[PDB]
Amino acid sequence: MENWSALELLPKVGIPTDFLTHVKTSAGEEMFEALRIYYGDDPERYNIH
Amino acid sequence: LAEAATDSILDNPTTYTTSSGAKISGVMVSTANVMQIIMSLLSSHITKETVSAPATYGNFVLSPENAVTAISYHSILADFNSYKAHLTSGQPHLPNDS
Repeated sequence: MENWSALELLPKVGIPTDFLTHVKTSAGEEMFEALRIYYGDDPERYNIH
Repeated sequence: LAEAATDSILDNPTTYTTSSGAKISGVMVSTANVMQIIMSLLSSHITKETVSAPATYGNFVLSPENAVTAISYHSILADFNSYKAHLTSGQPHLPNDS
């Protein structure tokens, strides 16, 4: 249980949290997962690109 | 000897783990004689365990970014409004070997 989470500071910076879901739905969960792997966001499942 | 080694940039946390949650840190290799001496001398700390290891080799994966470079080249090279692969209906799809 974290001190505070990155999502909480998004409204502070000026980006609403619901916008993340907008991007996710726009990407389509296929290209989104491919890109999320590519950016190294999932250590359990990574390959050299 | 084990402590002095620096860790690697890549390390999958799910691979090479024992039956318990313990993570394997590395491997010691030596000739048969050295291993016999160690296993006799330090038998208390030695133990035989089952280890989950990668079943198969890793794959070649093509970076999603290089699609953007190709599309930029086509933007320069293709005829006026002749190129159409960059826009489509439905879910977007990059060519992949998954």
